Amino acid sequence: KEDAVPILPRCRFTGSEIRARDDALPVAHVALAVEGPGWADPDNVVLHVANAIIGRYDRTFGGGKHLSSRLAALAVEHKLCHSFQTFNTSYSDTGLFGFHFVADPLSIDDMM
Amino acid sequence: IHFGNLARVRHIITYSLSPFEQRAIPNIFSDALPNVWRRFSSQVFKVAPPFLGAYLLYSWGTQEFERLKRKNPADYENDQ
Repeated sequence: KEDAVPILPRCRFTGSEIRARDDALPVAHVALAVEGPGWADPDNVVLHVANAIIGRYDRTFGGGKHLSSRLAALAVEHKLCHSFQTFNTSYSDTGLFGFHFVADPLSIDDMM
Repeated sequence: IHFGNLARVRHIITYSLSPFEQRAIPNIFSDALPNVWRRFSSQVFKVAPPFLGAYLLYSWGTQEFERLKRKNPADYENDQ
C-alpha cells in the first residue's frame, strides 16, 4: 500500500456558468473554457500552438493595432478590453482550455 | 444600447447549467403537477364565480324566453 501511487476519482466537467455581479467593481472579468485532455495527451501540443495564434494582449503592448493576433488587433481598433489571455491548463485526467479577459462594463459583449 | 445601462446591481450570484446537461421537462410529478394544482386552486374562486353567474343568467333568460312563447291555457278556459 505504501509504495503504490493512488489513482484519483475522475472529475466530471459541466458546461455551465456562474455570474457574480457587483456593479460597484470598476471592470469586469470573464473566463470561458471547454474541457482539456490532460497532461498525457499529445494534442496538448496542438492546443498550445492554437493558443499561440490567438495569444494575448494588454494595453501596454506597444505593437498596438499592428499585432499579428487578430483578437489583439480588434481589441485595439475597438477598445474591446484592458487585457485578455488564452490558456491550456492541464491536469492528470483533465484540464481547462479557454480564455479570460478584463473589459469595461460596456464593451464586454463585443469582446466576447 | 439597452444592455449595460439598466440597473445598479450588487452582490448577486447566479448558477445555471447548459441545456444539454439538464432535462427539458424535469420532475413532472414531484414538482410540476403539484404546482399546477396549486395555481388552479389559488385562482378558481376568483375566476369561476362570475362565469358561473353568467351561465345562470344565461340559462334563466334562455328558458324564460321560451316559456313566454308557450301558451297559457288560462286564456282559452272560457272560449266555448
